[PDB]
Amino acid sequence: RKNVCYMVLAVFLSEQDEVLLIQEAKRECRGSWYLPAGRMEPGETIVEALQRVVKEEAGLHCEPETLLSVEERGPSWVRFVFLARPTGGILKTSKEADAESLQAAWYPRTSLPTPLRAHDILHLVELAAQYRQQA
Ligand SMILES: [Mg+2]
Ligand SMILES: [Mg+2]
Ligand SMILES: [Mg+2]
Ligand code: NA
Ligand code: NA
Ligand code: NA
Ligand code: NA
Repeated sequence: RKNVCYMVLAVFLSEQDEVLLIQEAKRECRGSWYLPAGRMEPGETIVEALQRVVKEEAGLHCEPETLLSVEERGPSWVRFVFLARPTGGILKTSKEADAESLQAAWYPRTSLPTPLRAHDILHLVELAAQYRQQA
């Protein structure tokens, strides 16, 4: 009966203006960088999906701070973009590379790694930055 695909994405922006990025393992974009992101699974809530994607791709525990945006990528494709804060876990290094990601790392918002999986994350980091400024 499902007719829509919910996706989740996490923006972490530290006090030092660094963003948490993950390095993709998927063949089509292997070695490229992106935000922690993934499709919701049957049985979980959107916040549970956020936490799972962050754990799997970056190794960290987290909590959502706010919903920064909801995007209608298509009539049946919706992406929820959260500002998130780390609450524990261990940052995933390349020692732990697997199918979910090759590693995760923090980069200055203004000095991002390359190549990026997609550039749609630029705007998202700016959203976080503005939110943090407004708050
Ligand atoms: Mg992030
Ligand atoms: Mg860390
Ligand atoms: Mg305001
Ligand atoms: Na939860
Ligand atoms: Na925790
Ligand atoms: Na792009
Ligand atoms: Na993409």
